[PDB]
Amino acid sequence: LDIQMLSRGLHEQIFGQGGEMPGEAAVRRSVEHLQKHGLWGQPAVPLPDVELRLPPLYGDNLDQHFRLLAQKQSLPYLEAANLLLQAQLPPKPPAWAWAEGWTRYGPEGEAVPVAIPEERALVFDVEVCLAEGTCPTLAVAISPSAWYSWCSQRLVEERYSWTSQLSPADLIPLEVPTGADWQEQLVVGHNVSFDRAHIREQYLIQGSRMRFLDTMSMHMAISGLSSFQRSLWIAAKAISSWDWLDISSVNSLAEVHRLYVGGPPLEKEPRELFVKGTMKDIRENFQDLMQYCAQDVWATHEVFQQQLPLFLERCPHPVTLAGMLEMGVSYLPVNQNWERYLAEAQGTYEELQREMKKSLMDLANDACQLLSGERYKEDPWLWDLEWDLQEFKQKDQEDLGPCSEEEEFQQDVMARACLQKLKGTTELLPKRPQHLPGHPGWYRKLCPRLDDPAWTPGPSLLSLQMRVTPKLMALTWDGFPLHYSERDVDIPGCWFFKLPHKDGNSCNVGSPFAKDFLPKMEDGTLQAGPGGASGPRALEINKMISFWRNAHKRISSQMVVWLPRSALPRAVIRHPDYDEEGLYGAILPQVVTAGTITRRAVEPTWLTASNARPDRVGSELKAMVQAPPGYTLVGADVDSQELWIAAVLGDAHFAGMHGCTAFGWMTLQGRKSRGTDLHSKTATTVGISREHAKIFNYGRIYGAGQPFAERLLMQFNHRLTQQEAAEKAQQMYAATKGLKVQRETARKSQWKKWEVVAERAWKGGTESEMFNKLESIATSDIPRTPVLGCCISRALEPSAVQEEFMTSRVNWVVQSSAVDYLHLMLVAMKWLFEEFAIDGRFCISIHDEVRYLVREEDRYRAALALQITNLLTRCMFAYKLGLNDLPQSVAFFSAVDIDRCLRKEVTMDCKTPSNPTGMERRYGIPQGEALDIYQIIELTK
Amino acid sequence: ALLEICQRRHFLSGSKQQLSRDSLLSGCHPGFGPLGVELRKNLAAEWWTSVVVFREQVFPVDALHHKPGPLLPGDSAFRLVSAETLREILQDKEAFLENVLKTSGKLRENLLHGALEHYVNCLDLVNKRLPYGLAQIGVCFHPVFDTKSIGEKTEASLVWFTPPRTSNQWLDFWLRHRLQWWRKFAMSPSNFSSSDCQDEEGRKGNKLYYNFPWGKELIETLWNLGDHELLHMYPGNVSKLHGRDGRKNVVPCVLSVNGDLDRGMLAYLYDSFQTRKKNLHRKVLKLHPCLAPIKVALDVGRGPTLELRQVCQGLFNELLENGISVWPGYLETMQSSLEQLYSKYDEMSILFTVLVTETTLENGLIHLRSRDTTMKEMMHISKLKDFLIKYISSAKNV
Amino acid sequence: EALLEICQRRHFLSGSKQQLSRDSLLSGCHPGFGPLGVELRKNLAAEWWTSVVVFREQVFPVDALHHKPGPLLPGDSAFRLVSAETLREILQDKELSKEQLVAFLENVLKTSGKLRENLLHGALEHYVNCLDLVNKRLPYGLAQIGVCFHPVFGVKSIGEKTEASLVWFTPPRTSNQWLDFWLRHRLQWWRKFAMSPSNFSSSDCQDEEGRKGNKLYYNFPWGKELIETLWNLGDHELLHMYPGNVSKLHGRDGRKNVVPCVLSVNGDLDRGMLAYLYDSFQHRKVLKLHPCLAPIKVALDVGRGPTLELRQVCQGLFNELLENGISVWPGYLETMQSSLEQLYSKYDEMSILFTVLVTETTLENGLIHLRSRDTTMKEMMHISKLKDFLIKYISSAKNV
DNA sequence: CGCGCGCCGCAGACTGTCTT
DNA sequence: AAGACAGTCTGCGGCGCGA
Repeated sequence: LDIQMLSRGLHEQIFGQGGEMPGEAAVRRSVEHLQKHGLWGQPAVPLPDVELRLPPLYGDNLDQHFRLLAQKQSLPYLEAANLLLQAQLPPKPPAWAWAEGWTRYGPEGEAVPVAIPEERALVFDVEVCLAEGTCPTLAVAISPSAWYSWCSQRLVEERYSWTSQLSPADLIPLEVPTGADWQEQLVVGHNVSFDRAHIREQYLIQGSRMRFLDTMSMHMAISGLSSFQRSLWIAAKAISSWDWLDISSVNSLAEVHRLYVGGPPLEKEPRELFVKGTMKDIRENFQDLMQYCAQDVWATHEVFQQQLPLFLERCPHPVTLAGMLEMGVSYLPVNQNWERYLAEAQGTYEELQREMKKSLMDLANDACQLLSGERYKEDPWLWDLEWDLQEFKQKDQEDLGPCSEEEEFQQDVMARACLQKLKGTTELLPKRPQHLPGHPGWYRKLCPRLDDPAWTPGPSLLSLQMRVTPKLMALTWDGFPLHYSERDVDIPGCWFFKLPHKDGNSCNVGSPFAKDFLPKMEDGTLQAGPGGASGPRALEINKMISFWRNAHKRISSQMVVWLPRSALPRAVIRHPDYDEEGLYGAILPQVVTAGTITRRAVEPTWLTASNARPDRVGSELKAMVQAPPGYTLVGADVDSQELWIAAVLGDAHFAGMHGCTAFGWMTLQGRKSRGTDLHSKTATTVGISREHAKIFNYGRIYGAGQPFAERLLMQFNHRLTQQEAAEKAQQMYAATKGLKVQRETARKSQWKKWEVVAERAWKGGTESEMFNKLESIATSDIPRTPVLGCCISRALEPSAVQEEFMTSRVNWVVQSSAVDYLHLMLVAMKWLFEEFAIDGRFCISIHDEVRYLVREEDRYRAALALQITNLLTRCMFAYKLGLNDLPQSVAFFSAVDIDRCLRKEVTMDCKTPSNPTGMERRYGIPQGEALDIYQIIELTK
Repeated sequence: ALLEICQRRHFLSGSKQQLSRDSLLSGCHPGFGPLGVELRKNLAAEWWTSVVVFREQVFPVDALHHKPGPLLPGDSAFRLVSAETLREILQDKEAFLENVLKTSGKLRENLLHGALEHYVNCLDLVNKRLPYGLAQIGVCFHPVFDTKSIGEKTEASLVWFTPPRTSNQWLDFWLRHRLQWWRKFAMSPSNFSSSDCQDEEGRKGNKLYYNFPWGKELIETLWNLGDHELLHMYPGNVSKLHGRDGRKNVVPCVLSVNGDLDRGMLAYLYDSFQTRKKNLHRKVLKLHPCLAPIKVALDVGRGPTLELRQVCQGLFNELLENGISVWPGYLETMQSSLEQLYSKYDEMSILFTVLVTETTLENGLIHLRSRDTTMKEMMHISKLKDFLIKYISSAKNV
Repeated sequence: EALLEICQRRHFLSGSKQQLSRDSLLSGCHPGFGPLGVELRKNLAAEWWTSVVVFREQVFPVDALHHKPGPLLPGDSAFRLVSAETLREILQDKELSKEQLVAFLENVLKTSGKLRENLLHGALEHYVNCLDLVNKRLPYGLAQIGVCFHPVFGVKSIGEKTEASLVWFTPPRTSNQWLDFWLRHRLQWWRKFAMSPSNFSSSDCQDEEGRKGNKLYYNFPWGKELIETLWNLGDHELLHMYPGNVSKLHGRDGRKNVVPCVLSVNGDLDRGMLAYLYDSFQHRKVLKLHPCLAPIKVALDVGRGPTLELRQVCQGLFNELLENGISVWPGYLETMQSSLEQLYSKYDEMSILFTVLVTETTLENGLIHLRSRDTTMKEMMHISKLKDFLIKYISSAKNV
């Protein structure tokens, strides 16, 4: 209703929080802090007010509301986990069953065929042959009661679909006559998402209310290793600090079991028949492979038993568990266009490589003609190559023929071909014939050996990375004796057996100039022989194909399961855009719910932040995640999640207002116009471009300091060392020299006759810095996150010695806060969809971006729910600190994108193909303020 | 730049010595030499493999070069000599040439018309599955105006009947498949390019060009049609025009992909020929192995031996019956030099030069020279067929 | 009679509205051929090229335009289809409204562009330039397959016939021997693919232009029809094309220069196609075309199993067969599946050598059913052996 | 946040082999 | 027995990605 600004726009008609903490009266510090330089009095034009009837809150308080929601969501799965904890499992069966399908093992190991386990809780493992990839086999599970085994395609020797419809195992009940719960089942596993990918009912478009717990995720939450910590841990099999290795371990199941259980070490098959063995040897080694999988299941069960109490006492808030359970059910819908995308990306890669390779072959073939003079002081580039030929090669009138058939020519040819025996006298009849004796030696090196399975003509081995290719086409500084294999007038390029220098970064000996030499190409100081286009074209092609070269094995090998007509929902088939001849399926991304420190989800293929680019090949991977007919992707990204979470926790540490801190002020308010934004203010102190300030600041929040700043400044502008020293002045935003130093808790720096240390109780800067809260919570008691407190891993705990991982821990604060934000969003979204019967529970999440697969009829409602979530979650953050209020600017998503495919924005993914919209696609509609005209109740406009 | 002289010396072009680029592009040239005919045959075979035989639901169709019934004036800039150009003002001793323009026949200007005429019957051929194709390679006659002439162009035309909804998707599909086909076989694929275009009626399409030394020239055109020509051809009823996209029956959109092979063969000849700092001059037509008219050149080493013809004839038969085209170079005499022979075979785009010498009676290793590399090798008479077959097949693959 | 209905229904011939009678087929005025007829003609032309051009060592391809510019066409001398404005096909003005000319002085005898009625003249026009290619060895020859336009008799219809023409330049002394050699080779080629070679025949005829000539006939059910003609033409045409300068147009035979004698071998590929179709026909209606000539070799089907996976394996087999040059009719992708007997009768009428049926047993052990057109016998065969078996069968049929 | 970690690729000891 | 030829390991350099 009313404007309600406490020095800045705040949301009114809150319907949440209240007037428990009315007024601070401590604004004397915030006004003065905003007053230094300018930064205090800006216009700050108002935002339109939003009137909305939020859904009822059960807890009578925001934190209580979220706790009640999370408890109601995770209660059946928590009690299933507790049933797993108090499990008196009988011993393993003496002999595993050969029968097809699911087999249960009772007392003394009798085998009984069962359609499905019919168990509320299971610890599950699936081992795949991988000779015919994507197909599951040799699965093994345990429940609190008995053991279960699963077999398929090893009993029968028959050609298989290769599409993997019913290849996945069946594990979810039919919802009819379920035990006691209402088919609420938890499946526990190490890398449990891999086992989820092989479940029959997990690919249905409708939810199944089966959830998955990952032992790896709980390990990384309880005792995980950062990148540097992991490297040091592997090296040891952190100067003056080596006691974190006793409480931490790597993510491998063996080391995790050693850490948490510590029994006899786990034994892995050295044959590894599932990784490199064939289907046959897996068939003959059924019992041993079945015994190893069951042992892995046992190890996972013991680890889970040792982990669940530790996880629950280190992450007490139920929101964390509910959010992890929701991340465990990620779902990517795909259609027949996925196969087309794979084929087109592979084809574009193949033809780009073929074009570059054919240019290389043409250059090599043209160079071979210099053998007449042997290139003696003829070619400045090829004068050093080897031009050797092997000792010995291979070591009248008019007449008319009547109707007379003659075989003399054929007999002569056969007799001539019979002379292969004489090659033995020439020593050529050996199994290996001489390889291209006539051609120069380097050309033989470039040419594939004859009779190869993948032989191709010409120097097909050439790939632009060899030292010969620059000798073919790369006229650089002062000619180009490319390689010296070791370390004057005016010499721009020096190769005189000394000075290993070609204007590379720092002083590096080698430089194939496959990258970062493009500005030298456009400058003209680095030109190719054929012309000024060949070298740049090769570099351009390399840029296009590098991403696909790196990621084609991952992308093309994704597990895709295609649903038949029967499995699809009735809404999809009756949609006008339903394709009877089309293929519709899904990919389960196989994410690790808590993959790294900070509990950030990890998946290299999908969760990597990489949108489609105009040049890189195969970069439309995300855009191929397309909703089925009658469905859409409703999603949004959090506006400056990391930057806002950093802005908060600094203002609250300073006072009760949001914009009290200068960094918080510029983050909350201030745009590109004027110097009110953070980037412009940073660039004002020291003259640099706004992009330079952006690159500086993103990284300045995470460590950086003087060395990184000065090195990047040298890289950009190549300034003198005096300005590098003066960058200490630019680092005054971080409050340099705050806290021998001239500033400390006591005002007087000078002291003498001190028996012990004094004025060392607390440390912190005092100049537009938020790092005080991050450093204080980095070195604190057991709970280390302000919002729904989840402790850092025991590896990074500061107990006893420090371990000198301060940068990692201060980064962990913000990043784990972001993960808590994501969990809050997920629990709120689940509650909103369940309460109001919004169809399309499924979801995807990539960093701050979160999307939901929603029925189109409900799409706008889902968008409203999303906006409501963005309110409550942000409000929840403000509630867990002393703010007790939220600004109107950050209260809502800037735009909620309703689309058919997964893209950062609607107008993207041009890429290599001319018409991405030429393929069946329609533009989405980011809503923003429009979607508020509706109401979340099913009865809509 | 002036490789047309090489086309004159080695008969890839027509009989006449004066061959301007305008005549070659327009189709008014006298014809193509035997090597040119073979290059056209190879190009048409590659087009047929890529478009027709491999692609499902695409079938051949033959359209007559002429039309035998009454037709509107068509594309005649001059209204014959009966309506627009009459002798004197009237000069009428006695009629509009005794038939006006009613009974006059017409030379086909495009292959689309015959495909549209065969649409209904060829839809009966399939079980009315709407995604359907009709391909044809044939000669098309166009008027050429000079400051009245007939230009003949060998065009490969594919008429793809598609559901209306998928028309743009199939446009992109064929734009993707035709462009890559032209890119393949090309020594400099960058010279081939594409451009999106819109028709006077707003009907969008694509146009493929090759960058000749003077500029870009059109070699192919893809056009999407809103069943306009199909309905004009068959205005009686729509029910007989219906095909099955799915469970529903709809009138197809017509996608006409029309490429030319003469200017397409002109584009590949210019691509093969190649140009700074080399200081190494060797006139060679580096044609793709799949399009090179003649693969291997057979010769005899000295000629006093006189036992080389027998084995050369046997090798000739072995290679020819296995699908390798061979130049009978063992008949010509009084050459007196092997350098000029190699230069000739290079300019003819001969992949390999096989030479049988007097050292082949024993230890039967024939000499083998390559077009790409001027390097001599020794290879047994056996497995030469296999080596050449592998070479051609692997060039096809990559 | 019934064979024409079979060929139209099975898409060997085009629409039946214009070609009810056989006379339209014998002439070129029929409305073209169906896809199967086009494939059969392509096979016949390829076999002709192999037997006449590739295997022969002195024969070269020649490019002859369909239209003859003839700004100098002779005035009303051999004036067939002489309009060629690209938009007019008047044949001959026997009666004319001669106000200024038949139609106009510029449009008659000046813009003649006579459409080609034979491929001989185009080859002769290329004789001198192609003489350089063979190093002035005069016993060489030229070959071409192309469409030729003829009158058909109120209005004058235009008949198109695809003709295969070999123009053989020979020394005059060996001209008759080469004529007999080419007669024998042409007759053996025509009889090579014939179920009944006795139908194919040869007769000897005389002419004023050429003293020696041979005409090949096929004995159709109604009577004998000409399918190829051999003429031992003199040097008259070559001298007429190049008048007065013998020194340029004479080749060398044993170091002796002589004006070549021209032999014209002209065969009708459309009438040959009809002849072979009639040869193939003979209670069971099957077109037993030669394996090398048959348009489509094998028919691939699915039955008695899961539709999707059988479709995938059939697609894989289809691609494998196409990669090796075996043309296959994709009988799969069809869902009606009326019956196996009706399917076999249909594929017999389309001259398909083998019918391949893929079933669930193919998924179990890889065995597919294979039915033969000739022996009407069914055999179980493995998937991998099918391509090699088909290649061997075609090769064995090629070489008797 | 000073920058390493996987994959990917090139190139050189070195060893073991299979002809000679 | 030795030398030509294969597979190894084992160094150095990019490339996207994360920290």
